[PDB]
Amino acid sequence: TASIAQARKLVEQLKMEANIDRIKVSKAAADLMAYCEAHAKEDPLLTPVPASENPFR
Amino acid sequence: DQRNEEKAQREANKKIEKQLQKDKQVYRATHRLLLLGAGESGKSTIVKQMTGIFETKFQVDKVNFHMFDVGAQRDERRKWIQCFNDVTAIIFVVASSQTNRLQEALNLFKSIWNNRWLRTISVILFLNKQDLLAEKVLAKIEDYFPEFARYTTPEDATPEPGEDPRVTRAKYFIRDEFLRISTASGDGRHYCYPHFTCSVDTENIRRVFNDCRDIIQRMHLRQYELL
Amino acid sequence: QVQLQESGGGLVQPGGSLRLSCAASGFTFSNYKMNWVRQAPGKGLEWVSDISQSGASISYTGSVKGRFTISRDNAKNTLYLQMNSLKPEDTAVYYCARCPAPFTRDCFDVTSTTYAYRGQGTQVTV
Amino acid sequence: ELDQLRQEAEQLKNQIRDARKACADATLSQITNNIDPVGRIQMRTRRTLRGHLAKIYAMHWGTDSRLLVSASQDGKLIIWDSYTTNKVHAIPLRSSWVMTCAYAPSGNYVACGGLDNICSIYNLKTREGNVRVSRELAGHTGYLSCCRFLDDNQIVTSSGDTTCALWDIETGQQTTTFTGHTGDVMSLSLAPDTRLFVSGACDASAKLWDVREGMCRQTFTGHESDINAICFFPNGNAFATGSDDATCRLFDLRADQELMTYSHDNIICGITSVSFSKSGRLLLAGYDDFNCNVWDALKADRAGVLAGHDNRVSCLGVTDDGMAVATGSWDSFLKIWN
Amino acid sequence: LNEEKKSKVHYHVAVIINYLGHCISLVALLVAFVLFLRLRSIRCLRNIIHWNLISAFILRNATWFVVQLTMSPEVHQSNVGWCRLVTAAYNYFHVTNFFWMFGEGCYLHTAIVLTYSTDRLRKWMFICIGWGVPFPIIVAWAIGKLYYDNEKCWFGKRPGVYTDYIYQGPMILVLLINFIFLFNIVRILMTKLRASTTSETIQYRKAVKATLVLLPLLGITYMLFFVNPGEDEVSRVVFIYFNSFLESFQGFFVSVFYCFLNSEVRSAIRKRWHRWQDKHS
Amino acid sequence: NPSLSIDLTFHLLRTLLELARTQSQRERAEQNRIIFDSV
Ligand SMILES: CC(C)CCC[C@@H](C)[C@H]1CC[C@H]2[C@@H]3CC=C4C[C@@H](O)CC[C@]4(C)[C@H]3CC[C@]12C
Ligand SMILES: CC(C)CCC[C@@H](C)[C@H]1CC[C@H]2[C@@H]3CC=C4C[C@@H](O)CC[C@]4(C)[C@H]3CC[C@]12C
Ligand SMILES: CC(C)CCC[C@@H](C)[C@H]1CC[C@H]2[C@@H]3CC=C4C[C@@H](O)CC[C@]4(C)[C@H]3CC[C@]12C
Ligand SMILES: CC(C)CCC[C@@H](C)[C@H]1CC[C@H]2[C@@H]3CC=C4C[C@@H](O)CC[C@]4(C)[C@H]3CC[C@]12C
Ligand SMILES: CC(C)CCC[C@@H](C)[C@H]1CC[C@H]2[C@@H]3CC=C4C[C@@H](O)CC[C@]4(C)[C@H]3CC[C@]12C
Ligand SMILES: CCCCCCCCCCCCCCCC(=O)O
Ligand SMILES: CCCCCCCCCCCCCCCC(=O)O
Ligand SMILES: CCCCCCCCCCCCCCCC(=O)O
Ligand SMILES: CCCCCCCCCCCCCCCC(=O)O
Ligand SMILES: CCCCCCCCCCCCCCCC(=O)O
Ligand SMILES: CCCCCCCCCCCCCCCC(=O)O
Ligand SMILES: CCCCCCCCCCCCCCCC(=O)O
Repeated sequence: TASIAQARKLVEQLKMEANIDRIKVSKAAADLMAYCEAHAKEDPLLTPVPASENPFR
Repeated sequence: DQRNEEKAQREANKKIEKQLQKDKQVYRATHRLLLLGAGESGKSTIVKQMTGIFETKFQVDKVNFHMFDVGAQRDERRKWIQCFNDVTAIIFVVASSQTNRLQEALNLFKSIWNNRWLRTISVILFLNKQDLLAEKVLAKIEDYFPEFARYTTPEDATPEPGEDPRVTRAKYFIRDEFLRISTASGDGRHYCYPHFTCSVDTENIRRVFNDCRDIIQRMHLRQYELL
Repeated sequence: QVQLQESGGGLVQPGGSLRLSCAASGFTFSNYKMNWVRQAPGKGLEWVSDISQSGASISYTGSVKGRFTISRDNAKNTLYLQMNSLKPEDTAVYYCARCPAPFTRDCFDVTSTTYAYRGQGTQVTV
Repeated sequence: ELDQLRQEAEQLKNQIRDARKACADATLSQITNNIDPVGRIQMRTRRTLRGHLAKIYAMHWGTDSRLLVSASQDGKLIIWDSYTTNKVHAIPLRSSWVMTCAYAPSGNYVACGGLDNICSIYNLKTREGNVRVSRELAGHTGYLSCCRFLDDNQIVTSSGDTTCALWDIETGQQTTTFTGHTGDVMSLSLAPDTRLFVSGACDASAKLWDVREGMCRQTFTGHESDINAICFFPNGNAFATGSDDATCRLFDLRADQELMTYSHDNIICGITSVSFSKSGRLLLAGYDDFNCNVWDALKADRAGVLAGHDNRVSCLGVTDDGMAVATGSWDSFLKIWN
Repeated sequence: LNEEKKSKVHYHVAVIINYLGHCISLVALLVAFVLFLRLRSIRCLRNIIHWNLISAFILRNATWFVVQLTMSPEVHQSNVGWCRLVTAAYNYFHVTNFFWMFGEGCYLHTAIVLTYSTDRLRKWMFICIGWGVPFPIIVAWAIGKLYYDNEKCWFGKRPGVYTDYIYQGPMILVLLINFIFLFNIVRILMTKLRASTTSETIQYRKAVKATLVLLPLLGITYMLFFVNPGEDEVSRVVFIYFNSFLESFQGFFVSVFYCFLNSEVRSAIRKRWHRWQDKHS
Repeated sequence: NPSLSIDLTFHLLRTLLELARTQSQRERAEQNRIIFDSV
């Protein structure tokens, strides 16, 4: 009679996680695509940097 | 302006390099060991003869040994046992004997011996409770193992005098049960050293000293590609 | 989601046979070495048997040697355990457990108190 | 009393699974066919930091993108300079086994922890010229696995007793605790706005905890083995987890399910550390086959191979401006790939 | 006045052997030198002692080529200064090679026998016993040849003069030490093999393999046929061919066995080959 | 006249130089015999 409190906490956690509004997959995928495409200019690992702007050479 | 800061960083780097060279000369002299075992093994008498972790500093013949004992941890061993990959020896102490303890000890030694990252570290075996084996053989080792009756005494080792044949028969049976899974997939990179100890015995430190000497000698023979 | 479901049990006569089934869902079945582990009432957990990935290396405890048969079906995705010639000492809660790492031989935390990669188990009373 | 609660939990899990199947419109690999691929990524080892003796187990970059900490298991915590390869500091540790380290966002305090169950916080305000133990936090019953700073006053720690904690550095007491896992919490990743944080455990589950409220929000179970590392996307709406079954998985916070699965037939080694780039196109994964892989996050194609280490790569870090990638393995060598 | 010998047809052929293997010794040794310039993760003390030994073999072979190119009877008649310079440099590099084989033997004996005393050794002691200790020996030999016997470019042998032994005295003594330690090592090797091998055939084969690998490193190939008996017979031909083959191929055998057949060096070459294949592909 | 394996290089040099000396001695004796036969 010790795991009954853990079972009640798991039931309450599933009841707290059950009442949510899940956003669609395509809209979040398009949002991540727009975020990855907008910041493509300031990524020094994607685009190779020259010897002047790179402080490690 | 930058020249003074660069000279200050070079002087600080020289001081830190001297301190790290001295710490390297201290660090490569001390030998570190991992003491591991079950709850009913009897490691308390072992640490009394010779927090999360327990520190033990000692020396034999001016050779520093630092023993690390695992304390207030959980039973989940699959994540922190990878941290002990550069130790020289895992002193694995179990007691010969409620639930079955020897099968759990064999499964733990099988999981340590067959680990991916524990293929280089040698295990020094210790069988602690021999007097309990001598007392429990008079009035339970034949119940958990059906091959105990169909087992012959090994003649290649010298037993101690003044003992019952069943006691030494069970001793070498437990030894062969560890050496069956020990000499299965060893392949010469790491070895096991079985031993027999009692409660009041001060000869264990010399055994650990000689076994660690054998481990370092086999490592130096491995680096020269001689052995 | 990793889920292991046990089936079989019930109060039977001593000396009879029984067959336990373990259904796995949520992972690749052919990569993990699997175990059967029992827990007696009033005592701790104790390891019973294991079968490897391919099914060649099959090992048992000495108290259950020659009386248990552990097999697995990779295509049918299940784990069977045939238990003939039982004893009244074998009344326990049985679990089919999965080793946490694939493509390896070591299994550290199978016989532990709080291990999450095992099912709810089944009651066998003899 | 247990059978009815377990059947109710199974019915609630079935409702969650049916809702996740109903909200699944289309996959990402079907809609990323028109995306231009990245191509070959050539990263060379610019700097090589060799000052450690035992294995380097963790590291963390600074906010100014210049200094970085590195903890080893010999009893050393060295603060390196990445530009001029000089050792700025070298702190000797009380306990020689240290599994995690952290650097303050202001740059004043450095935390560390390990098998001693004590989070030691050092101060880099050398009034006397030498660093000293500024604080010690001891309230966990398991090994300290990861620790991160929210600010100069609070610190989020994760331990091996299935609990996370929020500590106050000034007082020395737990502000809030987090008890929802059944396995060892291996790592955590703070949000860029420092509101929520994820934590992955050894039960193949990552939970989204709130700092201010102190309770779990969402749970993600998509792996088959122990989740060893986790990292946030740069915007704060998705994350990526690396596990021991040689598969990486990119989950989304809004869709409440996985978006991408990174796997290969030749890779049979578990992941140790994951980290995105500054933009979020490349995903760095450090496996156990002595090299790291640079995956494309949008097309699930392995773009680059970073092979310069000899032993197991344990820690991997990307700076805030995305200029370089610091990888530390068990051969006591830090390497600055760029 | 003088009569020619029948061994002349052998002698030049033996010189051809000295022109063969020494050349391919460079084709080992310099290449091995490049390995110790590339692999920086193998910087333990053992590889430093082996790299210094390879450098000593390179300097000895280069000075040997200088010796074999700049000698003529016209230079042998009149005592010129640079002839004495080349002779003293060759003797210095030869004594340096023997003291570095002594350093190899001392490090191996202090690694196997005195196991707990291995950290007492430092790099500067081996450097000062390898490159330092030959300097007073060669200076004392130069003074003894300047004051006692100063004819025929300091290598002409006159009966009743024992000034050459002042550079050959410690060397064979060093070689004596390079015998004795090895014997103890073989004993310790048996103490491993009997523990680790259940078959008599395997352990003897591994002991013979370890002995035949360890013999060119410590330089005990010179002690195999060391002193001629003195009678003018066919034993001189065996002396010349045996010692010429061993002295020509010693550095080649040491370089190949301790560099190319090592497991860590082969693993590093395989890693770098995979890195170059991934770069080129 | 004892020799050693370590001093093999200078031993071969002394034998080759003595062989070159006696070869030049035989050549000069042949030239002197040509002079004696001519004059
Ligand atoms: C000129 C005749 C004798 C042929 C010479 C072949 C030489 C040029 C070739 C053959 C073997 C080659 C070596 C093979 C392996 C390595 C290890 C690498 O990390 C550095 C280059 C290095 C050392 C190569 C250098 C070039 C090399 C030495
Ligand atoms: C470290 C050792 C190898 C240094 C040896 C010095 C050598 C390389 C130098 C020093 C003096 C030089 C000699 C100087 C004069 C002559 C006369 C000339 O008609 C032939 C070359 C010759 C004989 C030179 C050959 C090279 C030489 C012998
Ligand atoms: C220090 C080690 C390398 C030995 C060095 C030996 C050489 C370089 C030195 C030592 C003694 C020196 C000799 C000392 C005396 C004379 C007499 C003089 O009228 C001609 C030069 C000559 C012959 C010198 C030539 C160079 C010499 C032979
Ligand atoms: C005899 C004449 C012709 C040539 C003499 C060459 C001498 C002067 C040169 C050649 C090789 C050199 C050594 C090469 C390497 C080292 C290791 C270094 O850490 C200390 C200096 C030291 C020990 C050098 C000392 C000087 C040295 C011995
Ligand atoms: C095998 C390795 C060590 C190379 C050794 C070469 C040895 C075995 C060979 C090469 C040249 C050979 C010699 C050639 C000529 C003669 C003259 C003859 O009247 C007696 C045998 C003798 C003296 C031979 C003995 C064996 C010999 C010395
Ligand atoms: C790869 C091998 C190289 C070394 C081989 C050396 C063998 C030389 C043998 C020469 C034999 C000459 C016999 C001449 C007989 C005579 O006229 O006296
Ligand atoms: C043909 C080339 C001859 C070279 C002669 C000089 C050899 C120099 C050897 C330098 C030894 C340095 C040892 C320390 C190495 C290190 O760990 O940094
Ligand atoms: C470190 C010392 C280096 C010595 C370099 C060589 C110097 C001595 C050379 C002596 C040459 C003698 C030549 C004949 C003398 C003469 O008549 O000029
Ligand atoms: C470790 C010391 C080794 C040195 C050995 C010393 C013995 C040298 C023998 C030759 C010395 C010079 C003799 C010149 C000839 C003479 O006797 O007059
Ligand atoms: C102590 C170091 C030993 C080194 C060995 C070197 C051997 C030197 C031998 C010198 C012999 C001198 C005998 C001269 C007899 C005579 O006058 O004819
Ligand atoms: C440590 C030094 C030991 C010295 C041992 C020298 C032994 C010399 C033996 C010479 C034997 C010569 C036999 C020639 C036979 C033949 O004519 O072919
Ligand atoms: C028969 C004599 C041949 C002599 C050749 C001398 C030069 C040998 C070079 C060998 C290089 C080996 C490099 C590593 C090879 C590998 O295992 O991948």
